[PDB]
Amino acid sequence: MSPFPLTSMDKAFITVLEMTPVLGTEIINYRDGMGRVLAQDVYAKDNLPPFPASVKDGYAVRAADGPGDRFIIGESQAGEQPTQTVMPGQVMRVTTGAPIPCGADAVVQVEDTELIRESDDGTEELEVRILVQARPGQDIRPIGHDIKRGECVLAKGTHMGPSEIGLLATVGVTEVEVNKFPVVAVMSTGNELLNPEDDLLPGKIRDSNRSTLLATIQEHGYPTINLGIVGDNPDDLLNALNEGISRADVIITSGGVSMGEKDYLKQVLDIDLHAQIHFGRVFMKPGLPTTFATLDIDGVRKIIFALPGNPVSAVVTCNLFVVPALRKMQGILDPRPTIIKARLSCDVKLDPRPEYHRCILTWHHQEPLPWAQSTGNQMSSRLMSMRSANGLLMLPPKTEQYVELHKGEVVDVMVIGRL
Amino acid sequence: MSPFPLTSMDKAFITVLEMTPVLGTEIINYRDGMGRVLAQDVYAKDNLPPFPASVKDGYAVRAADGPGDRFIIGESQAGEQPTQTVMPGQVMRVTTGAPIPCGADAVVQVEDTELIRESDDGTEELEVRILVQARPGQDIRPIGHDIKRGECVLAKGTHMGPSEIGLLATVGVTEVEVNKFPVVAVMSTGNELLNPEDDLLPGKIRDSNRSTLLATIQEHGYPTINLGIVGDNPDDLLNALNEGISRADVIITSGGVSMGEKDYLKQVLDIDLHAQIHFGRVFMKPGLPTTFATLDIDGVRKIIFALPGNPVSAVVTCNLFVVPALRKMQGILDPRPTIIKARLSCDVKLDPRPEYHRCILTWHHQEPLPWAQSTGNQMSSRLMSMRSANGLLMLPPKTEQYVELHKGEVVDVMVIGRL
Amino acid sequence: FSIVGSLPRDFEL
Amino acid sequence: FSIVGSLPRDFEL
Repeated sequence: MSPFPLTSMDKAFITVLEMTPVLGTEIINYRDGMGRVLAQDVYAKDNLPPFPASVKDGYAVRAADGPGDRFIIGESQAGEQPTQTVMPGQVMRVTTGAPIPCGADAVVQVEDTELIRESDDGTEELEVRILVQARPGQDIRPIGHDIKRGECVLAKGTHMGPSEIGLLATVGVTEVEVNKFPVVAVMSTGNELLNPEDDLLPGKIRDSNRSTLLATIQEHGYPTINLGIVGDNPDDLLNALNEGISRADVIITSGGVSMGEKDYLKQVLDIDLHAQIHFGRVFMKPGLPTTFATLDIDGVRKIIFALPGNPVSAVVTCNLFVVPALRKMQGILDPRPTIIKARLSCDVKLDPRPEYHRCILTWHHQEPLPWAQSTGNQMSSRLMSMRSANGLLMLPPKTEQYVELHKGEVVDVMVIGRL
Repeated sequence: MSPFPLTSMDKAFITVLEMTPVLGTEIINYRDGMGRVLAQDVYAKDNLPPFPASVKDGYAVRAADGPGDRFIIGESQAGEQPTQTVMPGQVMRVTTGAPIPCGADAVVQVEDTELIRESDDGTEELEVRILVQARPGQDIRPIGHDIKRGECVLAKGTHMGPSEIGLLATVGVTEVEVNKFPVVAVMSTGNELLNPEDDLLPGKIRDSNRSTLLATIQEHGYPTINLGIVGDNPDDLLNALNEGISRADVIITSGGVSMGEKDYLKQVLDIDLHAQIHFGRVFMKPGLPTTFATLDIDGVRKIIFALPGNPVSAVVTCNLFVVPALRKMQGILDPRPTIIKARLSCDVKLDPRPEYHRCILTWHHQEPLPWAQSTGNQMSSRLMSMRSANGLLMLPPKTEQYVELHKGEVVDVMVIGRL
Repeated sequence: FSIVGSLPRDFEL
Repeated sequence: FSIVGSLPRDFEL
């Protein structure tokens, strides 16, 4: 209250995470499971393979027969249970998917075989020399070999990608319990903002943050609501916020919250909404005037982020604070971002504060670390790349011995997009 | 023709890329630009900032007045062109977004100022001590400082993410020319396959590849078509393929194309479709029986991939060959995958062939290289992770001196998902 | 774990 | 550029 609390980066991060709830669950079709977190253990209802299956192209054979000269009684078809029993001195053609027939207990690949006789040839083999003494069970995948019936194939907490979805198809579990995704409402405040579709007017600029922020969170596959530009006054701020609270889990705003300004939005969170503002300023560059609040409303907790209006500050703070909170909301067990080591492409002058620059990570032939070419000082000095920024260069706060960093020095980088 | 051509991994990759066309263009709303490639240069139609803007909270001042005692004639409002001219001995309140008024040419931050007088106080300042001699132009962002009118802000070939979308909003370019995304049709062939929704029947298994493959390509944000399970016969293969050709750019099938089998599908591509099969087998593990064909139909080129039916082979080959082809199709200038250096978590026995294992990349505190824990030998030996595989461990072909690799040795890894 | 960057010196081990 | 993995020896430079 009054000039709000100044916090450290680390303390702010922990606060966002600790104050953010994990959302409840719902049942979805497995095809909609990308990026979802299982809220249940998934068990197999069948043994895979469900029948003993050949591991190779070759012949289902009796081991006891040994390397003799044999009669080919037929072929085991994929998708068809075999009807014939392999008797002494007989053999059945088999392909690598194929069910082992009732009389054989070994498979001899075709390479340890030679055609002796063919029914003239209208595409048919009648006799083969089996050149090998096979071991009982050889080249056969027994029932339950891959997955046993009742066994847990996916555990609670698994964050699912393509292969997990395919594992669910395999076991025939097509509906599945998972954590909900957060719905995120985005708005921009400022009397100087116009919609990107509008032409400029005196004293006005186009609003870019709303579209950048909506785009950033859509990339993680979370549903969004566009609440538009809200005038910078208590009446319109309150109404905008009330609509986001009723329609969303998270509200993000950006615009005029610095040392001067912070006023109307903090004033409505505090007085009208009775939200609990956890911090209003964070010791960092850029994004010092970042606010984090929570509203406990009807047993439910909504989270609110007031990001700065500066376009680079808004995108940085979204990636440092918002995305991690959303990752926890949708059930991810470790919602922290991946941070990797890279080399600076340039020299940089450290600031007293921890600083974050949008950058591009590039891996060059046979080098251990990628190079981080900083671009996130954008606007008046932009040397355009064909690539998007895929990381945040995390510059350390200046020390007494470390005033600047040199090209080639190993530094930390938050991965913020697909490499 | 007859047993088709055996190719190397590298040769196969180049062939896929070289034979794959770049798709044409279309105009989209900028909000739909995620992952798109600009097909035009984008130029600014306004100077940003469009007015000279304050860089700080403080006062618009006359430099020539120096550090005197001044009368505050008002405040410059964001979104409003100022009406008053700052005269000698006067000053206007200003916030960091705010337009510089017509008489000032310097901004003195509030920290180099002291309140002298306030109109009693109903929230109002009347006089300030300016404690500093400002330089003309100080703390002011001139017109065009960030972007100049007519200047190129985004070039042809730019692969767009959130910040680019926001840059388009900034310049008011809301419709934009970009390369189309490929539409990809997926089908599974095999007489032994059932839909994941079905319960098992004798000799049958559930089809998992279709859902894994559809999921993998949806993750890159490309539109898909599910063509379902097609029986393994020429009539039904032809009809399935004809439908994918009429509705899609790319057709992917998986199922029974090994040394035994390859038959019906290659036979229909060759004889009925007259597609040009570029390769039918590739010297690799897994996925040896991978086929790549192209169809030139009515001036248009369709591409066809016949992936193996083995579930791990299908997902590996999709990431090595399909995704890169789709990346080129949607206009990406360098469609090759990112390959990084990592350490093996285990010992591995090299194979004569180049081998690929799905793995999980993990960065540990303060270490240069991530560790690659191989999991992609899946099915009968799976020690479950909460994380999805996010890379392909690229094991070198066995040599005379290098028979096996040890835990901790630096190896290559294709990044296949978000870190 | 820290979301604040480390110095190249902290990379000594 | 290669989509085939390199030996840890090729990492010598």
